[PDB]
Amino acid sequence: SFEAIFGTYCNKIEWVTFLGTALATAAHAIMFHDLNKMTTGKMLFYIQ
Amino acid sequence: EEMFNNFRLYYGDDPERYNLSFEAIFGTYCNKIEWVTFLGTALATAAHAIMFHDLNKMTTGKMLFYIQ
Repeated sequence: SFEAIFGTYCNKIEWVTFLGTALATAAHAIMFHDLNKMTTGKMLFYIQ
Repeated sequence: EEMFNNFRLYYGDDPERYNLSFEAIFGTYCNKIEWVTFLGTALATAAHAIMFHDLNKMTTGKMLFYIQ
């Protein structure tokens, strides 16, 4: 005769995302694609 | 049906809000006691079985034998 012993997994969490938070109004989240390949990224500001 | 209900209810009818599962298997054993008949034993050829309905009227344990 054979019937095993059970245990309950849970799968209820909160599915928060960057764009559903209010920090995506602090920065616009640019998906680059070779950021592992990149050395540096600079902005140039020409200012009079 | 019992097996599909093990998959349906004993996993969880909703795969969300929980997931029922098992970890440890469980195999045990519950033997059935061997039916032994008195009247089907080798003991029964020592006996002459006679069964009554009730024993109230013919109570006195005299038994005559008219022996030729």
